[PDB]
Amino acid sequence: ALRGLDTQFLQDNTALVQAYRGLDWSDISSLTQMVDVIEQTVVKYGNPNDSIKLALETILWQILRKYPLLFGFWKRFATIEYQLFGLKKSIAVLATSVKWFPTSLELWCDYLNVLCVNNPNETDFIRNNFEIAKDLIGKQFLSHPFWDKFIEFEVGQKNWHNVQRIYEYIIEVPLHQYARFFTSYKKFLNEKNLKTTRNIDIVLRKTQTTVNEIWQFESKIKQPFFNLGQVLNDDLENWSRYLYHENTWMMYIKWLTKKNISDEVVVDIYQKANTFLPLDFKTLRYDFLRFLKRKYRSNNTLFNNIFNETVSRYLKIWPNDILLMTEYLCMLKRHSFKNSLDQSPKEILEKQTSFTKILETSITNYINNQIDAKVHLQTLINDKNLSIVVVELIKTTWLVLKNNMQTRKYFNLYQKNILIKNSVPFWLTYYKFEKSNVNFTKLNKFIRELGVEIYLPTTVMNDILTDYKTFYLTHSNIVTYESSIIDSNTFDPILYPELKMSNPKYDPVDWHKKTEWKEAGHIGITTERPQISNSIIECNSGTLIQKPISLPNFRNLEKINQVKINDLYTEEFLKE
Amino acid sequence: DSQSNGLLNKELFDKVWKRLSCKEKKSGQEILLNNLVQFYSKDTVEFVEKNIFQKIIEFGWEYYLQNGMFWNCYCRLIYFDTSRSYLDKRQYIVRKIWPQIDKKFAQSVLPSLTEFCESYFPEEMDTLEEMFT
Amino acid sequence: VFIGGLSSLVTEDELRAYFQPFGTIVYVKIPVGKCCGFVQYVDRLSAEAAIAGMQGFPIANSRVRLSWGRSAKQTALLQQAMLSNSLQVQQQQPGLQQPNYGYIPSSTCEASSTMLPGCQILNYSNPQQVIMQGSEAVVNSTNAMLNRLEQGSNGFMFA
Repeated sequence: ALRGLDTQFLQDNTALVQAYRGLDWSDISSLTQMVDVIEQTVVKYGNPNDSIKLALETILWQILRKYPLLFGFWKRFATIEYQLFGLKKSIAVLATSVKWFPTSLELWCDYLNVLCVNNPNETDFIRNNFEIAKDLIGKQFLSHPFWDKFIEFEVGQKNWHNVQRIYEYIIEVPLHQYARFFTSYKKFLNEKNLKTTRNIDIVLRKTQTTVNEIWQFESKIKQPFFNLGQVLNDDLENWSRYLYHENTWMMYIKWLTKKNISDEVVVDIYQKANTFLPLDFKTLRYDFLRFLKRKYRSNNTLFNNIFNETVSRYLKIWPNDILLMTEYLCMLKRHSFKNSLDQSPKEILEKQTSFTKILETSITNYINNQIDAKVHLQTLINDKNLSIVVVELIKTTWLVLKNNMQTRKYFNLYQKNILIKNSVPFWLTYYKFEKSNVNFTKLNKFIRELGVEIYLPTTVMNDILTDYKTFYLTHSNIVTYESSIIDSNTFDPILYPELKMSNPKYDPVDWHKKTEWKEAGHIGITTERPQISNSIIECNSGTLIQKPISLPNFRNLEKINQVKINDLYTEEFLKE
Repeated sequence: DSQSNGLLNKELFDKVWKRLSCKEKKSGQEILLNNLVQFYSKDTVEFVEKNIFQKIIEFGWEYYLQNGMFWNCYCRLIYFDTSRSYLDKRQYIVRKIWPQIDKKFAQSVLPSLTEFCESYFPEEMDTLEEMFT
Repeated sequence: VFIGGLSSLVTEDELRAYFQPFGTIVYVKIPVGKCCGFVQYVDRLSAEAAIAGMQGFPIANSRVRLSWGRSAKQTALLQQAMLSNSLQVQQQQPGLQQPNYGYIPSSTCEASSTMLPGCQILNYSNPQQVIMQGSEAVVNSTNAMLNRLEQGSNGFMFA
C-alpha cells in the first residue's frame, strides 16, 4: 500500500522494540502480527520481505526468516531480495540442504534466470555447484544457464567454458551452438535491457510500468520467436507483474492460450491472478470462470471442484452479483445430475424430479431460515440470488415435468413474498408462461399492475409493454378487444401501452397546493406563487359587459420573496 | 382451439415470405422470424415449421443458415410447443435440428446456440460441444 | 441527479437500467456504503423528466427521493472546502455552445441520410463519441429489446 505508512509502521515497531529493553515475547508476537498484516495488505514486496527476514534473523529465527522469503519467492518470480535471502540462509544448512536448496535453485533458474537481474542467482548456483561434489548436477546447472540470455551472458559463458575441465568439449557442436545462441540473444536483448534499467522500476505509476520497455519486451517476445519463448514468457512476466495491470494480464493469458500449454499451468496462473489482483475488476475472474466452463470437458472431475470453490469465493465477495448463481446452477445440473439421450426416459425423469426436489427444499429452508451446511447450494445461496433459483425451479417444473397446476401454484405462493416480488427474471418468466398460454386476462391484469404493484426497471417495463402490444395486435381480434375494454378505468390494451410508455407512475384516475403546481417552471425549487382567486381572464368581454366586475381576491402575496429548497443533497450526503 | 391465424393467412404470409425472399436487402429479417415463431400449439407449429423453416432449410440460403439467431428461433419454436412431451422434443431437437446445420457455420452459430443450451439444456451441452469440435 | 435512499441491493448496472429510458447518460456512480448515487444526463430536459417521473418510485423495496446534485470531483472539492471551511465556491457546469442544429434533446440511439428536419441528424453514442443517426436505429432498438427480453428472462442480467 502506502510506502510512507509502511515506513512509519516499521519505525514505530523499531521504537517499541527499543523501548521494550527486554526479550519482549509480547513485542515479538506484535511484530510478527504486524509483518503478517503488512504482507496480507500489500503485494508482499521485496522491501517488506527483506525487513521481515532481517527481523526474524535478529530474533534468531532462520526457519521463520526463510518461510516468509520462500513464500515471497514462490509468490513472485522476480523476488530477487527474497531469493538472495533464501540462498544466504541455505548456505549454512543441515544435511537436507543438498536436496532442498538444489530444487529451489532449479526452480529459480527455470523461472527468472533469463532476466538481467539474475546475476546473483547464477553466482549462487555456481558457488553451490563448486562446493558440492555432484559433477553431473553442476554440469547440468551450468548447461541450463549457458543457453539463457542475460546481461553478462558472455561472462557467464566464458566462466562455464573455463570451469568445464572434465567436460570441455564433450559435445563441441552443441557447445558452439549454445555459445552462439547466447551471444546473439544477449546482443539483441541489450537494447531492451538498457531501456528497462532506465525505466523499469516499481513505483506504481505509468513511468513505473515503463510502457516503452514493456512494448519493446512484448515485441521481442511475440515477433522474435527464437524457440526460447518458454522462458522468455516468464522473464517478461516478471517485469510485467513488477508494475498489477489488467490489460497486461489479459495479454499474457492470451499469449499462453495461443501457446496451448497444459491446463494445470494456466489454471495456476488464473488462480494467481485471482489472488494478487484486487477486487472490483470483474473481468479476469469471469474470463477464468468461462475458461473453466469451456475446458471442463477435458477432466470432468477436478474442474468441477475448482469451479465450485471459485464460485463460492466469488459469491462470498460479491453478494449482489447474479450471473455467478446461474453459472453454478448450470454447472451443478450438468455435472452432478448427468443426463443423456441413450438411457431410458424413466431413469432420465428421476434426475429432473430430484432436481426439482432439491431446489424446492433449499428454497423453503432458506425462506424459513434453517440453513443446512451439508448441501452446498443452501450455503452458497444469497438474498439477491433467490429470485434466480426460484425462477429456475419454475422453469424446470413448467417445461420438463409439464405440471401446469403445480406451476400456477408456485406462482401464486411465491408471488407475494417480498423477497422475490419485485424481480426481473421471475416476472419475465411469468410473462413467458402467460404468453405460452394464450390467455389475455392474466396479461391485462399484469400490465395494469406493472405500475402499481410490480415495480420493475423502466427499461424492462418498456420492453414488456412493446412486446405485449405486438403480441396482442397479432394474436387477438376486435371481439376480444371490445370485451376487454372497460371505460371505468379507461384501460385499452392498444393505446394504454403507448401512453404508459415511459411514465412509471401513470394512473388514469384545489390545483394550487400540489407539488406539480408549486414547482411548475423550475424543478427542485418549490415556491408559492401569487395568484388571483377570482380570475376573469377566462371570461369573454361580451359576457363581461353584463354586470360590473368584482374586485380581485388575492392569494399568496406575502410569499413572493420567500423561496424554499429541499436541499436533500447537502442534508443527506455532505452532512450525512 | 380458436387459435387465430395471425401471420398464417395467405394474404399476409405471401407478403412476409416475399420480404424474406430478399435476404440481404431489407432490415427486419430477424424480427420477422422471431415474431413468426410465437404460436405454441401442435398444428400451428407444424404449419409454421413446414412452411417457413423446412422450406428455408431445403433452399439453403447461406445468410439465414449461418445466422445463429435463426437456429435459436427454430429450437425455441420447437421446445416451447405444448403438445410434445419433454423426451419427444429433446429427442427431436438433438437428433434432427443440430445435424441439419453445416459445420463450417460453427464459428458464427455457436454463440446463440450455446446461449440457448446454457439456458434450457445443460445436460445436452456436452453433446453439443462434442459434435461441434 | 442525486438519487438518495437506495437500498444497497442495487448496483450501477441496475440503476442505469432504471434511469436509461429518460435520456442519454454520461456516467452513473454509487459510492460504496453511502446509500446514494448520481446520474449525469446530457440534456437538462432529460434530467427534469427523470426527476418528474421517478419520484417515490421504490428501487429494491426502498422509496427514492430525487433532487439535484453535483459531480464527483465537485463533491470532493466541496467536502475538502467545508472541512477547511474556507470559501465554498462552486463553478457552473459547461454549456453546449449554442447554436446547435443537428441535435434534438431527449432522444435515444443505440447503433443515406438527407439531413431533413424531420429526422435526428446527430446524436450521442451510448457508453463517448458523436455518430450520425441512420434509419436502421429503429430496427436495432427492437432487435436489442427482443434480445434482452429473451435473455433477461433466463437470468443473465437483472437489467
